Amino acid sequence: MQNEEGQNVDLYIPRKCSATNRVITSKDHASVQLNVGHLDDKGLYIPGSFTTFALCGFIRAQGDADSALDRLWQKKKVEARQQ
Amino acid sequence: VRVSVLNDALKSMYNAEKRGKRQVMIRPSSKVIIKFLIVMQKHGYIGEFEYVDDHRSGKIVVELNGRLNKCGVISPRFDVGVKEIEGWTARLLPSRQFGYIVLTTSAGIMDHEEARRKNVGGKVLGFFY
Amino acid sequence: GKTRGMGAGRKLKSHRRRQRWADKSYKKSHLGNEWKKPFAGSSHAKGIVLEKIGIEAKQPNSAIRKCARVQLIKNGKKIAAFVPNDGCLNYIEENDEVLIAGFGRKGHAVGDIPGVRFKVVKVSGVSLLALFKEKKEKPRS
Amino acid sequence: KWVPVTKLGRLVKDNKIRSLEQIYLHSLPIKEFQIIDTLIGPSLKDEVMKIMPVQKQTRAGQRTRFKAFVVVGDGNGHVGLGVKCSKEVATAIRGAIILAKLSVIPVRRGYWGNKIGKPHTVPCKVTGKCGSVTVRMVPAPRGAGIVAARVPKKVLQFAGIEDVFTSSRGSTKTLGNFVKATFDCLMKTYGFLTPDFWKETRFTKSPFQEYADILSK
Amino acid sequence: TFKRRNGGRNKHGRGHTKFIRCSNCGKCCPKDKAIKRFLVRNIVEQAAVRDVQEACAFETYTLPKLYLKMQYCVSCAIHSKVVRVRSVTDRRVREPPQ
Amino acid sequence: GRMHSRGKGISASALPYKRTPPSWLKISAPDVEDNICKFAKKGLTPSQIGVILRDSHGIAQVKSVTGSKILRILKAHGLAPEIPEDLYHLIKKAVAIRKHLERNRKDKDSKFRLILVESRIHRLARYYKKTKKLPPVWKYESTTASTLV
RNA sequence: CUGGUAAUUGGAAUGAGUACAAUCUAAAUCCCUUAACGAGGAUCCAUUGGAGGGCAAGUCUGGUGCCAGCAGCCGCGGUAAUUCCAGCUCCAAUAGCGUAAUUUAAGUUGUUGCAGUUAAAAAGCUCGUAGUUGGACUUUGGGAUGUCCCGUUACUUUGAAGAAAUUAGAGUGCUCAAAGCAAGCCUACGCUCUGUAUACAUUAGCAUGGGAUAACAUUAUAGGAU
RNA sequence: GGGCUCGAAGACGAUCAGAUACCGUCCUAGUCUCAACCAUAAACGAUGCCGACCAGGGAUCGGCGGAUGUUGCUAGGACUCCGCCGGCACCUUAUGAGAAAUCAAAGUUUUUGGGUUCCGGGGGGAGUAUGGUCGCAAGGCUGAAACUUAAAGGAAUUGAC
RNA sequence: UUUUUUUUUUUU
Ligand SMILES: [K+]
Ligand SMILES: [K+]
Ligand SMILES: [K+]
Ligand SMILES: [K+]
Ligand SMILES: [K+]
Ligand SMILES: [K+]
Ligand SMILES: [K+]
Ligand SMILES: [K+]
Ligand SMILES: [K+]
Ligand SMILES: [K+]
Ligand SMILES: [K+]
Ligand SMILES: [K+]
Ligand SMILES: [K+]
Ligand SMILES: [K+]
Ligand SMILES: [K+]
Ligand SMILES: [K+]
Ligand SMILES: [K+]
Ligand SMILES: [Mg+2]
Ligand SMILES: [Mg+2]
Ligand SMILES: [Mg+2]
Ligand SMILES: [Mg+2]
Ligand SMILES: [Mg+2]
Ligand SMILES: [Mg+2]
Ligand SMILES: [Mg+2]
Ligand SMILES: [Mg+2]
Ligand SMILES: [Mg+2]
Ligand SMILES: [Mg+2]
Ligand SMILES: [Mg+2]
Ligand SMILES: [Mg+2]
Ligand SMILES: [Mg+2]
Ligand SMILES: [Mg+2]
Ligand SMILES: [Mg+2]
Ligand SMILES: [Mg+2]
Ligand SMILES: [Mg+2]
Ligand SMILES: [Mg+2]
Ligand SMILES: [Mg+2]
Ligand SMILES: [Zn+2]
Repeated sequence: MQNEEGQNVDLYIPRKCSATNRVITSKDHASVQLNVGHLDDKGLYIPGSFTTFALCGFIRAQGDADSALDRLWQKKKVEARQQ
Repeated sequence: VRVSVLNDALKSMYNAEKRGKRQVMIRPSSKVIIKFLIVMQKHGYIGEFEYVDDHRSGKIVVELNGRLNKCGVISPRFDVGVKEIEGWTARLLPSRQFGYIVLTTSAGIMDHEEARRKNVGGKVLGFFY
Repeated sequence: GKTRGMGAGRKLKSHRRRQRWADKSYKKSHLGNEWKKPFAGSSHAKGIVLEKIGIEAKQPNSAIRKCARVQLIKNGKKIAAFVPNDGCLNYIEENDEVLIAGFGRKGHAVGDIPGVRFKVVKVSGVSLLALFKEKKEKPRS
Repeated sequence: KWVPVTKLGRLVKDNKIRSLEQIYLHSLPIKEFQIIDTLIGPSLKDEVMKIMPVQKQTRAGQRTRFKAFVVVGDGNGHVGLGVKCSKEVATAIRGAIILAKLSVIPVRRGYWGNKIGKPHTVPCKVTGKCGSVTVRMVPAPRGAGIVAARVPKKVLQFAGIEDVFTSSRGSTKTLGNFVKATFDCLMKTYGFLTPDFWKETRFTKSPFQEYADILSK
Repeated sequence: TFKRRNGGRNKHGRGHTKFIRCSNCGKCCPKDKAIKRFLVRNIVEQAAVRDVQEACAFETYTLPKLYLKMQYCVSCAIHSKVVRVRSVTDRRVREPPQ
Repeated sequence: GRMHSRGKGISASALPYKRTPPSWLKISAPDVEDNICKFAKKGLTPSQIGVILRDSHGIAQVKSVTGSKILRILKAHGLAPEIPEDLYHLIKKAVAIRKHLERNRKDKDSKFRLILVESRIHRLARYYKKTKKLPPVWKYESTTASTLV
């Protein structure tokens, strides 16, 4: 949200679920954030480089977090040349 | 029996979006349904949808962005003049900054903002946001 | 569920009209029974004192509530009227002329007094409040 | 003085975390009220809303305890609610103040129409429900004021909302449920996905990951 | 308040079930509701088995068995202790006792 | 669901997406019409004709080869019955039920079923009167229903 | 220096009243104006309801003792009464305030917008005429540039017309205000053509553009179109 | 017409302070059937019907498709496995609802609108009075008011019993 | 499975 002038007005921008697109609220203590490390040509972890995924409590309580994260990681690894 | 195919389509999309599904199925298809979906897609509330031919009313598969809070039908289709749009939006939409009411006017099926722009009235079909 | 047909306005209107009678307030003001009641739809009524009566207070209280039996002049109906304030029954006599008002709950008993819906406002053209405060004096005749 | 027992408390005491928005972003639980006192303590105000006695029947009579309802807020988008039951009124009030501090949440404020100046009302239509009590907030134009009962009005004032329309259904004379429904309605402000939030989220390191080395000792 | 999902009986997709007579008091009770027990015991009690066997008039003989189906009303079943009052969670268990 | 019961069965035919005749079929449209007319002359209803064609002559759908429905072909040749086949069968069922009830006064189930069947007959007859498949004077009467068939 | 209190002191101010006079007025009266009078306990003396909670205000003092009484409701009173009868003090409004059909609150009549398992509630079951409701399908696109190419109704847009008064609303110092439709410059033997706008108005009727969504009627024994 | 059994009413025997009862004994009407009435039940899932969507799982009834190996049997039937449709239900779960108890429909409801019927509006008076209508009768259906009253009532918690 | 009836009004 912005003013007519163009100033940012919101207190903060909440994160969104990587799978459901839902807004992750401040009291959502079932939500998690995961970093998947990247590997070089020799299968060694490159420090500081990873793909970040966030899951809201709703999807994790449903048990669908595993498959959603698997699909998201597969797509992101295909895009990022991590194989 | 089936009375409003548009209601069934919108309710299926709403339930699927709440469940988090990436795709939903609409059966039977209709040109009113297609126009509603095109209005929704114009504003980024849905992805690509595909019509399936079966030598019958048809079928539609809709991609869901995850941006749809709620889409609904209004029944019966009340008469809405150009001056009643403000009241209808106040009744139905969460805010004046976003959200759309779909009307069927003699100029075609369109959202309420376009109806205000063209100064055309008609009948209310539904809403989405 | 409700009827929603665009051509079903008549049914909705008729259903509301029929269901309004289940409302007690609506039925009271639309049955035309207020004219058969002692006041006949008036805020006040004059009457003649027939007899002083003591009414026992309801549980858990214990008292003798002083009331008067009054016959309304305009229709001859007999009612019980409470006489408020300490010792104000001494200002009432048989065959006296009294102005009667409602007890404040629109035809229902108030407090621990059973079956009394009226109170005395004036006696012999002088308000009971003035008599209680000695502002005025009850006419001798 | 204060000896933090949590990673968040250690970071807040070490000045690594300086704004409540940093904690709100990652949805981290807050289990020490000293965190809130350090972050937004100076601007916070408290108010006891109700002292409610409750009784438990026992073999030798009724054991009475008192329920304290406390509301805290900075009047600038932060508000918290606290409920505590104790034998003594003072102990209950202290516990309620602590709990209200621990439960402070961010409140999103938007514009009714034209977006000039600071936000003045709720961004959208929101509804809260506790027990049978349902509280609905509707955006209102500038100058409309807070159209609400005294309990919701106080809760909204502590949240910094300038004008809003409200409606309530159910047993609003149940003060606890009324205030809890108002609080739930206010919390739901930041959960509604609007078109202005359609932008892709760009994640940032969590405080436990950003300051992992410091917390490693 | 409703305390049993089945309403204390075993009727589903059915209008009426004919009743039985309680084997103890003779009270009428729907068959699907009556507490039914099947008792299979030796005619000769274990105490008298040896004495009866010693007096057998044949080289070999297997003692018969007594078969009885008992159908109780709820009151008699509780009073006779065929069934007992259980806790709210324990009365949802349907398996027979081990 | 069912009109006069609580059944919710969904068993039905599944017409293929292909509307053209199969390649192996070689019969011609006029030939198919000739066989249909012959069967109708022999006293077969359109449903029976279609069943026979499908089961014996390899004609899955008459419309695929002829381009028109069986009843349309029969009408074009002046062979359609005076009353439609489904209404005829409903009336036949009603007549049978009434004949059975004549000797069974205690059979209240048969009375219930007769009420249902006659309601169906009347609704169908009203529809056929609306579409001018029956004369406006047509009326179903239980007393002389047996004459109609 | 800054504030609050005092039937302590001190002089100032003034209208309620009174009254020449003028003014007002058809004639009177009132108002406005104004000679002479008119305030210290400024006796030129403010009342109506309350003080447990809802709901602002006393665990003060005396009397009564489930009596008398209060109390819209919950409750007070049985010998230590914040609740009655009184004194003092305090609170609310204030030249006003108390008491005895109708609106809101009432989403407790629910079209927007209520309920029907156990709170009040779905007919024992099915059929069924009025009523209400009723699946899909018939011309889309580009090129260009509002324009060119390939039966009856509902509904909506626009226009006319649709008494004033009342409502909303523009202007205007009746000393202000409720009002009213006045009025303003300058003292010119006058002027501002002074102003006395504008909006709103269910349904139904009249005229007009649109042809999405709907309703009724029609279709093939060709007796069809040309 | 039947009338075995049981058994309103009734009669006795007990128990009891009494016992017009509970317990025992004998029994009329009834209980059964036919013809004609009656139309009410906690007639209950205390939960209208049609249609759409909506989690998982194992059982089971009917039909059907496929696979496979046996049968003291006559391609079939019985059994085994995998599926589809329809049905009576059950178990787990909340991302749902609810005042909760609970409910996979009592969900998709202040983010309120698929179609349609019935029906409630604090507690009593009262399912009463009156009128009408049906019934041989018993009674059924339709169905008020005067007046009275601050609670009655639902779910759940602790204690006491 | 013999028999077991009753506890003035208000208030704590
Ligand atoms: K008493
Ligand atoms: K008392
Ligand atoms: K039950
Ligand atoms: K049982
Ligand atoms: K049916
Ligand atoms: K079938
Ligand atoms: K008060
Ligand atoms: K004394
Ligand atoms: K005293
Ligand atoms: K008081
Ligand atoms: K007999
Ligand atoms: K007997
Ligand atoms: K006894
Ligand atoms: K009967
Ligand atoms: K039941
Ligand atoms: K099954
Ligand atoms: K008392
Ligand atoms: Mg119980
Ligand atoms: Mg039954
Ligand atoms: Mg039907
Ligand atoms: Mg079906
Ligand atoms: Mg107070
Ligand atoms: Mg005293
Ligand atoms: Mg006093
Ligand atoms: Mg209600
Ligand atoms: Mg009950
Ligand atoms: Mg009930
Ligand atoms: Mg019922
Ligand atoms: Mg009927
Ligand atoms: Mg349609
Ligand atoms: Mg006998
Ligand atoms: Mg009989
Ligand atoms: Mg009944
Ligand atoms: Mg099977
Ligand atoms: Mg009532
Ligand atoms: Mg006794
Ligand atoms: Zn028994």
